[PDB]
Amino acid sequence: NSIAIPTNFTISVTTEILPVSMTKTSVDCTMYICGDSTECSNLLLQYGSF
Amino acid sequence: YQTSNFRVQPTESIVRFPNITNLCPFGEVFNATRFASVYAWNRKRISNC
Ligand SMILES: *[C@@H]1O[C@H](CO[C@@H]2O[C@@H](C)[C@@H](O)[C@@H](O)[C@@H]2O)[C@@H](O[C@@H]2O[C@H](CO)[C@@H](O[C@@H]3O[C@H](CO)[C@@H](O)[C@H](O)[C@@H]3O)[C@H](O)[C@H]2NC(C)=O)[C@H](O)[C@H]1NC(C)=O
Repeated sequence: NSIAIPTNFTISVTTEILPVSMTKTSVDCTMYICGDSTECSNLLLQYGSF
Repeated sequence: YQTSNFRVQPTESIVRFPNITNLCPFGEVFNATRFASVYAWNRKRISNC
């Protein structure tokens, strides 16, 4: 025989973090890689599918 | 539905360098009263202007 029961208690309301979203950066290809450069975008469009 | 970006560039860009030269007196070297001989050609620098 033995047990353990709390005579009283506490309401230990604490923190909790669940990171929801991020920066949904829609990083393009023809400008991020190729800023004001027809040459870079020309070379990258044959990569394409990437 | 995502269509495209737009890589705008109004009035292109501006090229800027500092104010006019300082300690570049080319006249007194090129309009000089005192020149040099050919085998004794002078050698003087221009710098920081
Ligand atoms: C269980 O604990 C509570 C409070 O405990 C306190 O708070 C928790 C969240 C934790 O942080 C604990 O570490 C912390 O001690 C007890 O409540 C207390 O009850 C007594 C009476 O039973 C209150 O006394 C009052 O005093 C005024 C003065 O005028 C009277 O008018 C009231 O009528 C009353 O008698 C006391 O304020 C209260 N809070 C405390 C002590 O912080 C609870 O009694 C306890 N359970 C058992 C079974 O002991």
